[PDB]
Amino acid sequence: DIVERHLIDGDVVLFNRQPSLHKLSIMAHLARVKPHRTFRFNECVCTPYNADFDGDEMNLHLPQTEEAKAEALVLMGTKANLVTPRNGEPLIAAIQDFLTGAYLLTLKDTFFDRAKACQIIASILVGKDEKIKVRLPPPTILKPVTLWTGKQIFSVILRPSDDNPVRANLRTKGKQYCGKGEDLCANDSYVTIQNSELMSGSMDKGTLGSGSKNNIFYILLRDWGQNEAADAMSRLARLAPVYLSNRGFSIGIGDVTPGQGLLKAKYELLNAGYKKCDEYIEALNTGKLQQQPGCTAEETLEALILKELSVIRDHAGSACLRELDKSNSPLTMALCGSKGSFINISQM
Amino acid sequence: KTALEMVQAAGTDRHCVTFVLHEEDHTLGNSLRYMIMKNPEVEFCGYTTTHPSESKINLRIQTRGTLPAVEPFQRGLNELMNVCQHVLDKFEASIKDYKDQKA
Amino acid sequence: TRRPEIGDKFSSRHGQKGVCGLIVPQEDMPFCDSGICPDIIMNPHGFPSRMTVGKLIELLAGKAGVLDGRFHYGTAFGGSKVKDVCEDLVRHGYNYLGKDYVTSGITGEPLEAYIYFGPVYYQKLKHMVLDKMHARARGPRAVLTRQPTEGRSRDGGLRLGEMERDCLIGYGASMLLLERLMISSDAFEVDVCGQCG
Amino acid sequence: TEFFFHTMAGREGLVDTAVKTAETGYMQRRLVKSLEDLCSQYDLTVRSSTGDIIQFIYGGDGLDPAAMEGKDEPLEFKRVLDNIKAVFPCPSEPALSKNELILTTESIMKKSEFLCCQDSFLQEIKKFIKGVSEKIKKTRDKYGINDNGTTEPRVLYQLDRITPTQVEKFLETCRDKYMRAQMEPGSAVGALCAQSIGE
Amino acid sequence: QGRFRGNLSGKRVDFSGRTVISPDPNLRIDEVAVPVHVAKILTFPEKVNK
Amino acid sequence: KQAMGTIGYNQRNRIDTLMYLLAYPQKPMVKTKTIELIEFEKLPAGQNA
Amino acid sequence: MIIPVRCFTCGKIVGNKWEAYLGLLQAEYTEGDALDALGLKRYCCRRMLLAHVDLIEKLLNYAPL
Amino acid sequence: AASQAVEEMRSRVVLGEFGVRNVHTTDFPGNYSGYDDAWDQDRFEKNFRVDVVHMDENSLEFDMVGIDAAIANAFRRILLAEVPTMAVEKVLVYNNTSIVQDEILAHRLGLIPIHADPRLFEYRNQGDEEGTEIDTLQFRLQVRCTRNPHAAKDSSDPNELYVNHKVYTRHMTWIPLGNQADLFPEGTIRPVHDDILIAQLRPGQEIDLLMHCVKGIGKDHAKFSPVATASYRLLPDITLLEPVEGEAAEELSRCFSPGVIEVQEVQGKKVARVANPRLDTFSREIFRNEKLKKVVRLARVRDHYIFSVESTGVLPPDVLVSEAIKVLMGKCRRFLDELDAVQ
Amino acid sequence: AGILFEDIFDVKDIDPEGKKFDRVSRLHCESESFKMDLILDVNIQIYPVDLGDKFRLVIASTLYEDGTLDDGEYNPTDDRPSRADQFEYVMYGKVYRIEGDETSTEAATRLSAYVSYGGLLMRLQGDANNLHGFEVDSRVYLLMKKLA
RNA sequence: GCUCGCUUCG
Ligand SMILES: Nc1ncnc2c1ncn2[C@@H]1O[C@H](COP(=O)(O)OP(=O)(O)OP(=O)(O)O)C[C@H]1O
Ligand SMILES: [Mg+2]
Ligand SMILES: [Zn+2]
Ligand SMILES: [Zn+2]
Repeated sequence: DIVERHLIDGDVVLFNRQPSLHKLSIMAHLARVKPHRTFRFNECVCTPYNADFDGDEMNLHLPQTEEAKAEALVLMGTKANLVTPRNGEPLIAAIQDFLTGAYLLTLKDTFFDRAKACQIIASILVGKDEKIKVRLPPPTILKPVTLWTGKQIFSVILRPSDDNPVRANLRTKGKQYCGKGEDLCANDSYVTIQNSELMSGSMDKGTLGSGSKNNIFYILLRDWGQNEAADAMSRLARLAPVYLSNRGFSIGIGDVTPGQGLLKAKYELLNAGYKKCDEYIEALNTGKLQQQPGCTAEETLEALILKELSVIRDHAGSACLRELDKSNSPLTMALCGSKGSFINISQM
Repeated sequence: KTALEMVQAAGTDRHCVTFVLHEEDHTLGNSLRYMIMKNPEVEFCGYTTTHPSESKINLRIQTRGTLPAVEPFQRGLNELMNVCQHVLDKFEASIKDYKDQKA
Repeated sequence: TRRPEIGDKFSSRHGQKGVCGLIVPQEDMPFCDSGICPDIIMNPHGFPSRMTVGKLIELLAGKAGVLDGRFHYGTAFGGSKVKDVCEDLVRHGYNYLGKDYVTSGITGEPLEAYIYFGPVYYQKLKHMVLDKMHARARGPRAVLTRQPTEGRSRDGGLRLGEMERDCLIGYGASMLLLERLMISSDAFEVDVCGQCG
Repeated sequence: TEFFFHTMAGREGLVDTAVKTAETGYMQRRLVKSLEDLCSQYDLTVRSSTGDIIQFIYGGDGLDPAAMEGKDEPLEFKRVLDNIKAVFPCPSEPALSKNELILTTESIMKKSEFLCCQDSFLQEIKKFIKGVSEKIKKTRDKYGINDNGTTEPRVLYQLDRITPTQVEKFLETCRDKYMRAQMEPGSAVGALCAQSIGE
Repeated sequence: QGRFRGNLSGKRVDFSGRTVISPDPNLRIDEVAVPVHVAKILTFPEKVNK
Repeated sequence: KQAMGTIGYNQRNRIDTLMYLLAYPQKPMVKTKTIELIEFEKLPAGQNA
Repeated sequence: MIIPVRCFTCGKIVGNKWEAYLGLLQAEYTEGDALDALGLKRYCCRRMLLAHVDLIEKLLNYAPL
Repeated sequence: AASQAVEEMRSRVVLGEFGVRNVHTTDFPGNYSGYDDAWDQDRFEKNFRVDVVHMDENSLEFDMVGIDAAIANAFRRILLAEVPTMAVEKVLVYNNTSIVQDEILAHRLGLIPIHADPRLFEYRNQGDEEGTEIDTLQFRLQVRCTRNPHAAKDSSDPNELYVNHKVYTRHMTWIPLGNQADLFPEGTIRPVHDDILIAQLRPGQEIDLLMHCVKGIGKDHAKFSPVATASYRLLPDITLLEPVEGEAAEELSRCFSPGVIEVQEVQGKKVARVANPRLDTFSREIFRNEKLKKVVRLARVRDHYIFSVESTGVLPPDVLVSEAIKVLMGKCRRFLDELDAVQ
Repeated sequence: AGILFEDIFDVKDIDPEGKKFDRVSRLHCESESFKMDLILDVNIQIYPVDLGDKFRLVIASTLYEDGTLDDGEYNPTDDRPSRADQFEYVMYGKVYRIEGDETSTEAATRLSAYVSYGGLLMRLQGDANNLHGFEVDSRVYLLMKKLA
């Protein structure tokens, strides 16, 4: 007999955004019923769907055949499509509020006592992670005070239990890498992980984002299968928000206000640029101006004025970046690459 | 049906236990976490919320030696109850002497 | 009479359209020294990419105004300057930058970074999840082509467009494509003569 | 004036995106309608719907672009070697010299399971092995390390430490990754190409 | 809106829904949350076996 | 252009095919001079939170 | 339309302090000193009373009656 | 030295220019070498104390010394949500001709607090909409607005033209059920403020309704919250690294709260000192003055929490704190009984 | 004794690239007995240091002086006579890199050990004879005690 | 119910 049962937990269900650019715009997931009225999914899968949670309406299809259900779960599984077929780069990766949280967590300033570290570790012990041992790592500093660094807490995500065969290893350069330290950068931007343990460096978009290769989740996918990468991503998505909320991350009007030295430098640069532009205008209008090759005199003047304005812009941006102090929320989000960049900071 | 115990695996190891507590929130979870973390025989204590929609919390206790991890739970509960009784008595006494000295 | 829930669209008078992601209780909300808990918690990450400093200036001016009982002006190419609202904040005993000492409601411990609190004029939009939620059973079909209808008022089903078919082809799921486009949409049994065709 | 210019630039960007949406939609439709017929057969030859062969082998080599770890290369031998050294550090086995490394590599590569592998990948493996052997030789010549294994400072053996177990693990891992990165027959390669060009 | 493009290559189907999305990090990457109201409407035919 | 709020003083006797009203509308604290010119503060379409 | 009874953020009873506030507006008190005299220390109640528009009488002017 | 830094980390919470440091509670066994932070009931009972500094109607302020942030937050959250009270839930309407919507009217009536003692009632069982004498209360509200028979010719103000045009909550009449009239004396069951404006009427319009109120907690809905603002803050302790005198000392009086820093003329010159650090709100305005940044050290005491509880008037706040502690004790006892039943 | 290395160092610089981190500093130190350079990340908030400070540093395989290498798990609550009683600043890390010196093209005798104490970097560079016993993927204890 | 137009939504 045929029974038209309700949609229950475990049913393979297609989930799609109607504007489709690549094949990853539609994926087969596992349905879990919730009392609310919206389609909820992990934000790490937002990059394939290209969603932004500002009113997006998405479609949800239910196959009516066991063969179709199995084909959807196998071929269009979320764990089996972590990389795009265009260039092999992983699309399902960490996103905003996950890159910044992991970056602030893996900073060298982080030092957690036993209670806070235990809480942050237990924040992920839900679902299938309820049947594994915690494996609290040994503390780094113990004689003056027993403190657990944030890097060990982040590495716990990679290898939660003792019986977990995950042994992650990675050696790459970060966004703010100097180029000469070679794992001894003053900014500590050289990512080095041995045996699923973050030995050096701070996490950012270059290592946790969906930009290109050398991603830790990509390494886990290519070395230990899809399930381990999915579990690591779930642990990250369950750990980073908890620490980000318990620590506090806010932006204010004082985070974007200019300094006195910045104002003086901007004034001097504007004066110099305006003087040089007036000199160029006077040279072109009255007299002979050096004509650049491949263009006329007017185009030469346009190029020179654009060059001077760009000089003013970049010098003001460098002055603002130098005068800015650390822990600045725009600068912090620009360093980790979660959102924004130095150009937006200089403009604002 | 409110508080249920769960062993770490099928081996039924008493060192690592998980207590699932129903119709609770961060209040009692954090209070019991603080009251049992001071127990020297507790290696790992940690409470978490499964999902904000449902009202349940999961606490996990891992001891040092061969403690069943249920005795520290009862110890922390009794210590929290004693602390609550003491603070209640102290607050009542303070309010009473304030009312006395005010008049 | 409808109450805001998960899925309702909200605006903040600065193009920062958003959807209610979670409804936390009052005790879970962080609190300041005065005991004020925020109604709306917005993501800071939306600021750097969009450079909405005007929102911060509006928040500061509104905080200064509700402190001194005034209505500040956000007039284009003018309005109240930042120095005036900063002086109004420092006069009333609050921080001159809006950031205030806040203790976490969950753990009961103070946050390492100050939180930017202030009154913001949020406006609710007509786009509701209750009106946009749609589910389609077998339902009715069209007379000309025996396929589900189009609109929700007509109780229609979703349309697997050409690009969805392209994605299903790229995945190689032949059986799923067959079930979607033939079995579940316009399946029929005709009688064909093997002699004349 | 600055606000007006900024609004002009914003409207220019908006109209550019508005035109781009429709243009790329039409281009994607055309590309998919043209390329949807190709498929990877079981004989490693990409053929059309009518049976005509488009390529005797996809991409000249037959590797999956989705499983491409390197920059248009199947494996990054340096990262794979580092991972093999880190995951399986054998402390009870002595280090290998250049000659011993070359000998064990030539002995392992001549097995039956490596015959079905492509010749280009084997040549790349040989090149990487020769490079790492030259590096080990340069290190041992700089620090005077003797291949007999009787040097007094044993920490000198930790500079470039390699054991035959790690060599076998590295070679087997490379072979398995190359075998699992090939084009699985039956894949709609044409539709994937159309989508990866249109997006 | 012709037969080939509107009724043959791409056509409307039943047993489908459309809803606004909201974030939820407590779910796995291969899982998606479905409302109870839509789940009661979209049905799956299961065959009775042993 | 899609903001929800009061329409006018006769919004109760008015019968339209679709109308959205706010329970407790509040005038903005940071109001532009254009708002005072168009008398938007008499008919707000949002709340200060 | 009408003054809400409870404050949105804190929850202090504010509906009973509306008409008296209007009296303070009928008197010579300004906005700030009136809000201070009403007992609203935190700025949330000040925003609730100050930013509220009294639209109930405008609607009653259109009531059937 | 190192010991001073350890003590500052384990006892004080320092507020920097850009961020706060030493915010996590760390006094736990094994975290510190030279400190035995193991639990001791005797030391806790010795060090802990409660001192009320202000107590009036619907307002309480008291300092607790020796308690931790976890128990303080637990008490605050129990007071905010887990303290049960009485509030309007069911609204039966008979010919509501008011302009105010029926649902909006019911929502406004639900937010009106009730002076009834919640401890004398019980939770209504699942269903049972009829209600019983034990677990419900009835409030009748019947207001018929009509024109004033005697008024001036103009009568521009609505007060002179119409009567009962503003339906205040004082029109609510408690209707006893069963023996509630004998148990509760007259005047006890009534609206708290008695001046809340429910709606405004016009002649011809009438508002007739009955309100069924049942016991409930603030977690289910905010209308059951007894406290308007129940919060706690760490006690500040401003310290001066170096003696500040002269006119700059006056700047201190202008940098911090007016009532914390006091200037005195010990030798004819003004020198500033901390008078009452309680009044300071930590506006962090001292960081603006460049010279005065390195002369002060703003800090918060970790084990000293000033609780401020402003209630809605349902019951005095001391009884509210007592009931919160009793609810926490009841949760602990329920979990202990469950654990004993398991074993 | 599981002491792998022991030497007295003097600090020559505190932050050559500026005050990057509030709690951690990158101290550069030179030894007196040998020409052993040390680039070490230290926590100044709990263990403050100065430019002219001189301290004895010991890298040991185990924290127990009796030779018991049983370090499966560390219990801070356990009280017993250990090596950390004789020192003030004890860290726990793993020697994650051994790199030969590349400045000397020929006849090089200098090596460097990179150890990661939970992300805190320590490069100990010098003669390979002093670095005897250092192996990759080996967990060690650092013990630093300031001298007069 | 068919068609067309406007309008919004991402
Ligand atoms: N005509 C369209 N065709 C396809 N997709 C569309 C169309 N209009 C909107 N969308 C959807 O909305 C998204 C467009 O957002 P995007 O342009 O990236 O940000 P935005 O609208 O510029 O926001 P900001 O102005 O940057 O704040 C991407 C796409 O899936
Ligand atoms: Mg969108
Ligand atoms: Zn025929
Ligand atoms: Zn308020």
